[PDB]
Amino acid sequence: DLKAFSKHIYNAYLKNFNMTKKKARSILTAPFVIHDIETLWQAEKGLVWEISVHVFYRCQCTTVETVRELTEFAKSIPSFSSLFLNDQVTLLKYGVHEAIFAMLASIVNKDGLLVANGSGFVTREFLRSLRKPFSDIIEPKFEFAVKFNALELDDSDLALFIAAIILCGDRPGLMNVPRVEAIQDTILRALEFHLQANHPDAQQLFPKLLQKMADLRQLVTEHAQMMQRIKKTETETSLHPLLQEIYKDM
Amino acid sequence: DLKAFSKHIYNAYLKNFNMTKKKARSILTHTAPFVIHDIETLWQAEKGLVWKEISVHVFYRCQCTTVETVRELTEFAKSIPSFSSLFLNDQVTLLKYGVHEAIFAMLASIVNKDGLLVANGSGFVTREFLRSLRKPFSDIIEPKFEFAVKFNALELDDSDLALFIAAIILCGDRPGLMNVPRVEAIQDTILRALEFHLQANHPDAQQLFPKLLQKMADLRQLVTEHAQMMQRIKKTETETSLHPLLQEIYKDMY
Ligand SMILES: CCCCCC/C=C\CCCCCCCCCC(=O)O
Ligand SMILES: CCCCCC/C=C\CCCCCCCCCC(=O)O
Ligand SMILES: CCCCCCCO[C@@H]1O[C@H](CO)[C@@H](O)[C@H](O)[C@H]1O
Ligand SMILES: CCCCCCCO[C@@H]1O[C@H](CO)[C@@H](O)[C@H](O)[C@H]1O
Repeated sequence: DLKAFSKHIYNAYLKNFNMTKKKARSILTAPFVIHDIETLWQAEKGLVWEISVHVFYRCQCTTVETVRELTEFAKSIPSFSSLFLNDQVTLLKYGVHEAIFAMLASIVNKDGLLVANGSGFVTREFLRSLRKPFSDIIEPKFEFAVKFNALELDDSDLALFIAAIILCGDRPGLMNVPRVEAIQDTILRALEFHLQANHPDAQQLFPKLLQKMADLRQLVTEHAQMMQRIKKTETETSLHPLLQEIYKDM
Repeated sequence: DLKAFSKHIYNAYLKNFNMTKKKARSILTHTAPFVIHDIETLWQAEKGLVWKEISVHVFYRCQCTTVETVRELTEFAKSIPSFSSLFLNDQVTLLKYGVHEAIFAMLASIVNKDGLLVANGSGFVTREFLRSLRKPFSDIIEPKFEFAVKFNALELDDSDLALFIAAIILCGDRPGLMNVPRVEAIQDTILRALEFHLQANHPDAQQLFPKLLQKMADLRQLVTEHAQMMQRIKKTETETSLHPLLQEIYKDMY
């Protein structure tokens, strides 16, 4: 039952992610605006929670929390938990940033992004104003997001999309390729069915989404090269140890 | 409470491992195990007596047994306090580098100078037969015997072995470990318990605890050497398959 499968994935998503596209979108039409050093200082003063590195550290804190939620979410995808633990780890290593950057779009518009559970809005112009390595780490994610948003997915669509992202059978070093592939196919048949039901007039949505998954893999490939490089060129700036593990040999 | 902690680890071990040293030792001296000592008796054993080229076939039975023990060790680990709260990548590193040390320590439980119990005590495979297989294979098996017979002279029981194996898995110095200080903290808790347990359980055995600490370094070297031999069978013996989980375990090991 593809409808039942769809609904359980969706409820797994609602359970594990507090900020949904529904909540984000309703807010995006009250949050404290962060657009310079001063407003950031204020935001950190209780209102919401060098400049470029500090923003980078805030970014790391948010993505590592999203990795945690994705790890708990994956446990609810049928058959994920029955994979050997080393296969679960490989799947998370390689999929968690593709999922993060897909879900980023839910909290973005052309002008900036919601932070701290909707309490703040950080403007894209401020992020463009940061020093060179950091500024162009962030901008490509905005570019992907505004385009992604034009597909007009909802949270029920996104739940299946992220599930399908995590269960990629072609991740480097996967042990049981055929089992992962089989579970992914189940999610995708569900996703195709759900898009028919949810988006009846949206011709071509499902191949569009499959192409978005390849786009995300290249977004993340390019992201990793940039993070890998900051690790060398930017001697003073720290990387969270879990992120260090994720980018290690990626 | 070092005594409560010990009991909980003991029970996690009873739960996850069917063959205990207790059960093994009473078998090694209900009906006797079928003796496997040549091609013919192995064939009979697999004809439902015990299970339901000779050197490679034995090697494949070895793989099947150790991968089953890996599975039991992974479940066992979940019950060691604080193991499950480690990030999943750290749990995987701990099992990767610890499962075979734990395996070869528990091997001693089912071994005597003459051979080893197989299939839940249904079978006894002689050491002479295993010495008789082709060079690479005979050479992987024999050092485990040498380790086990020495290990058995310490006269540990299942309650001792449970904390020992826990301590093995929570080794803070495994290559590529993320949260080193936290793994070290959990191990120290296990070792304190173990030290307490040996003094209660083996009051006369002074120096047992340092002896055990040295056995863990002995096992690390046993396994380093095992991995080197397994990695080489992969290259030279191209016709003989390696279970995909063991291939993952030995991948980039040393
Ligand atoms: C103050 C900034 C608000 C944080 C917004 C969300 C944070 C990160 C979203 C992804 C941005 C891409 C580059 C930054 C991510 C670096 C850390 C990582 O690689 O996980
Ligand atoms: C037919 C013979 C059955 C023997 C089964 C006993 C199980 C283990 C004792 C031998 C362990 C050492 C052999 C090398 C292990 C190969 C697979 C592995 O490395 O996990
Ligand atoms: C689940 C039982 C424990 C299995 C232990 C096997 C661990 O293998 C390791 O898995 C990692 C991905 O998870 C890879 O990054 C390493 O290259 C690989 O060697
Ligand atoms: C906690 C879920 C997310 C974890 C992502 C971290 C995965 O890192 C990988 O973990 C393996 C050990 O498990 C190592 O072999 C690899 O070298 C490392 O790159």
